[PDB]
Formats: sequence, C-alpha cells, structure tokens
Amino acid sequence: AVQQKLAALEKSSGGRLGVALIDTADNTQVLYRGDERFPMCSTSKVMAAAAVLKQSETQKQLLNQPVEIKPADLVNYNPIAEKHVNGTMTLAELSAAALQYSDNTAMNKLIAQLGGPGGVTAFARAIGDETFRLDRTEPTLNTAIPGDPRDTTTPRAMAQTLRQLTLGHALGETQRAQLVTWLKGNTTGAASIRAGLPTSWTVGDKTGSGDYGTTNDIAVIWPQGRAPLVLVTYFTQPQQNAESRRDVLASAARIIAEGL
Amino acid sequence: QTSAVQQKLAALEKSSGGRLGVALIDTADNTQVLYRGDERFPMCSTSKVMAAAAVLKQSETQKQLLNQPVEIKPADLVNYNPIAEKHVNGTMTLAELSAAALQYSDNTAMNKLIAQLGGPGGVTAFARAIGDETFRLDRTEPTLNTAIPGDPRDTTTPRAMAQTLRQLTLGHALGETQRAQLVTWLKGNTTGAASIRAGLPTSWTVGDKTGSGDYGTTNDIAVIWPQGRAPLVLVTYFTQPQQNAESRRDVLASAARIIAEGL
Ligand SMILES: *C(=O)[C@](NC(=O)[C@H](C(=O)O)c1ccsc1)(OC)[C@@H]1N[C@@H](C(=O)O)C(C)(C)S1
Ligand SMILES: *C(=O)[C@](NC(=O)[C@H](C(=O)O)c1ccsc1)(OC)[C@@H]1N[C@@H](C(=O)O)C(C)(C)S1
Repeated sequence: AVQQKLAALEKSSGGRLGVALIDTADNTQVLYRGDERFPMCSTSKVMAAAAVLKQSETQKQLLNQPVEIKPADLVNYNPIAEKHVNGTMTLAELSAAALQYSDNTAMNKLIAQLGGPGGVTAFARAIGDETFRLDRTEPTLNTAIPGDPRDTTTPRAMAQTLRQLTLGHALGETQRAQLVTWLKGNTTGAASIRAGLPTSWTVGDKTGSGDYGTTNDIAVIWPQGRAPLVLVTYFTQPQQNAESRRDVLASAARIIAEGL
Repeated sequence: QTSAVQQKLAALEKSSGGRLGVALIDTADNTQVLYRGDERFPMCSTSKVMAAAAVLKQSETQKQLLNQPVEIKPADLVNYNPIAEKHVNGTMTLAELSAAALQYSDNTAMNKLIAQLGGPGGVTAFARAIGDETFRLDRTEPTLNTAIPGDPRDTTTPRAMAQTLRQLTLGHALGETQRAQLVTWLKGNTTGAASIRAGLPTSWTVGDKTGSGDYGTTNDIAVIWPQGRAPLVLVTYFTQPQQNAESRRDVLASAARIIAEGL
C-alpha cells in the first residue's frame, strides 16, 4: 500500500521525495529513498540548537551568554536578529529564534558558538549520527545542488537522530524537554507535515526550503492515545528556480497516517 | 466601483465553491480594499484575539492580573485542549491561558478568558468599548464554531475586524506594554503558515490568528510588516454551503497573494 502511494506522489510531484517514519509504538519504519542524501536547508538548525543544548549540560550558564549582533552579521532572513542589531541576544534567544522563526543570523551564531559547521557535524558524530554533515554557514548551506554532498543527510539518519534528541537520551532530561518545547512552538510548520495529520495530533517540527525547490520538514508527532512518531519528509526538484511544494510533504504525511 | 483587485478576488471566489470576505488596511496611506467587507462571517477561533485583548485591557489597571492562577478541572476540557490538558487538576495563569488561546488555539484556554470577562457578552462589551459596533460573541467554545449560514451568533464583518485588529496591534486601543504583548503573541502563532502567510513574500513578517469550524469555515486575521513599507492589516474569511465541507486554507493564501500583488 504505502510504497505504491509514495511512489505515485513522487511521480505526480516531478521531484525527488525522501521519507523516513519511525513509529515508536513498535519500532516499525516506512522508508522511501531513506538512504539517499538530500539538502537539509533549515532542518539543519535542529542539530545546531541541540549541539548548543548539549554544551549547556556542562557550561551551566551558557544559554544566558550574551552574543553581539552587528549590522554586518545580518544575512538573508533575520526576522528576530534585525530587532537586536547593535545589541545582544542570549544563546537561548538565538536557539529559539533559529528553531521557531528560522532566523538565519541566529543559526550563524549557533554555528559560530560550536566553532564552525564542523562543530555541528562533531556533535552529530558524538550522538552516533555518521551520516549528517554541515559544511557551510547561512545562507550558502541552502544551494541544494544535485549530487553535492555538502549540508546533506539521509531521511533514515535524520529520523533516527531526531528520535534520539527528542524521545531518547542524546540530551540531558532538561535539554531534551527544552528542544521539544521549542519544536512544539514552531511558527513555520502548518502547511507541511502537520497539514497531512489529524488536527487532534500534537506536532513539533522544523521546516526548510532552498534552491531547486527544496521543501523539507522533520517532525515529532504525538497522536491521540498512542506512542509518538518521528517523520522526515525531504523533497527537491530538477530546476534551480523551482517553486516550494509544502503540499507534497503534507500529502506524504497523510499517506503515512492512513497506513497505520 | 470594482477595482482590479476586487475582480481577481471575485474570480478566486467563483472557483472556490464558497463565500470569501476580505478587508485590507494599508497603514502607508490608511486606504482599505474590501471584498464582501460588510457581510457577516462566523469568526471561529479568530474571536480569541478579542478575548485575549479584553484581558490585556483588564491588566492595565491590575499589574499582577496576567500572573493570576485559574483552576483547570477535568470537566473544563472541551474539544481541542493541547495546552490545558497538561494542567488539569492544577492552574494556569491568565498569561499562560492567553498564550495558549492565541498561539495554539486552545479552546479550554479561550473559555477561561471568556469567563474572566464575565461570559461571551463581556467580550462583545470590550469590542464596543474600542469602537467595534459589529463584533458579537454569543457562545463559549466549542459551540461558537457552528458557523451556520445566516446565523448572526459569533460573527463579524471583514471591515470591522480589520479596523479592530489595527487599533489593537498598531493603534492605541491598548496600553503600549499590552499592545507589544499582543503583537509578540500573534507573531509566535503556530497555526498560520498555510493561510495568509502562504500568499505573501517570505521576507514579510506576519502575526496572525487562524480559525476553522463547520461549513468548511476557514479564517485568518493578520498584521503584516512588508519589507520596506508600513504595516498592513488583512482579514480573510471563507465559508461554504455544506456543514461537512473541507477547510480551504489555500483560498486564504490565494486572497493574500492577490492583495500583495495589488499593492
Ligand atoms: C531554512 O530553510 C530557511 N530558508 C532558507 O534557508 C533559504 C535560504 O536560502 O536562506 C530561503 C528560502 C526562501 S527565503 C530563504 O532559513 C531562513 C527558512 N525556512 C523556510 C521554510 O521553512 O520554507 C522559510 C520559512 C521560507 S525561511
Ligand atoms: C478555532 O477555530 C479552533 N478550531 C475550532 O474552533 C473548531 C471547533 O469546532 O472547536 C475546530 C475545527 C477543527 S478541530 C476544532 O479552535 C480550537 C482552532 N483553529 C483551527 C484552525 O486554525 O484551522 C484549528 C487549528 C484546526 S483548531
């Protein structure tokens, strides 16, 4: 059932669809191009925020640390940071801005805190993710060039990591709860995975988009009366200038939710 | 007269299978674009803005009001309580209930705001106090969402709601602290990305409140900060002839796109 339906959706879309579900009720999975690399775009901000949360487990006041926001720091999408130019934001405020508003200046401050993109990758390796790689800062990490492994992961790897971060023990108890709180407060997600799910289900997610019409969402889902799901939906298209297709992610989620 | 924008909205409506209401205020020149601007629509969850604003108004003469605890009982839970259900047999403050009502559209939270205002008529009284003669709240959650065609209960017009949202968020209907809090809450909405937001350029900032109900009723009210220009207020209301009709957030996105293209 599910494989035929996801293949049909992909064919209709004209693009390349990646799906990984983990149903924590029974540890069953639904994979479609689960081992192909896709450009993460803004979904990478989850790994950067989680890496700073892990640092805060041993640097106990780190999330309170002021960070200078200079005019020269502003990049291409700064809905929160532009308010604080020529002042400071804390690492907690930058983490919330990066996750809930997808602020690219905030993401660059998280990356800088970790010593550069390699510090985000190092955290991925530390929690057993051998697939994830962050190579570039914002905004060049979103070029989404076909065949380019930079700033990519696989749906399988990202679903497994998102499970460990939000439902497992990659982070300390307080830090896991803080990541889940941030994801549940996302502002950008209503057109993506959660548009394909019953309204009664609770979703925390991080969206992204980029060149090649790249349209992404990674979610942790609490269905009414049953154990949580983790769902990654990645999508990218042949034309550099392609339009976003959040409806394709919604459709993938709806197929997944039918099929259990 | 019918403008280019009104003709495009008419063509969208004709293809939609329902009835579309739009009101734009461009605060660059205070001009209005209306489509069925003086027709009534069921507000559904967009009514939560007036309830939260009424409690913010109360807080202007009670510095501690937003810290006041409210008991959440098992009997209080209604049909959509993602925040309140975590606090059953405990308390939430009026700030927590305001944030839950606006940013998660918690119906139990809305009922606590309504009760703090003395019932639905307390919300209407606040609307009258800030110059809105059109708004009416008649019922609590969840019955205020029945959205029956021709029913005046729990309705407003696009024109009235755009003017009210402007006065609340950009004007002086609230104190400056309270106006800033309302804008912060709306900008942190979780439910908006498929609605007005989906029709606007990505660089534009939005705070909004969505709603849906029966008759495929699909609503959004937004304050918009365009890249390089004064803010807009936009109301998009949509309702359909059949009780069981599907939501059409795409129609609100399409209306917003026509408005943005027409500026
Ligand atoms: C993350 O994906 C996001 N967008 C980008 O990274 C893109 C970029 O090149 O910087 C971008 C696409 C359109 S405008 C900028 O980071 C700013 C945010 N996530 C997108 C999404 O969820 O679809 C937004 C909300 C369009 S911006
Ligand atoms: C407000 O509109 C909202 N939903 C309702 O009021 C509806 C009801 O009958 O209580 C409802 C429709 C589907 S489930 C409950 O209040 C809970 C929220 N706003 C809707 C929207 O924005 O489309 C939600 C997010 C579906 S729930």
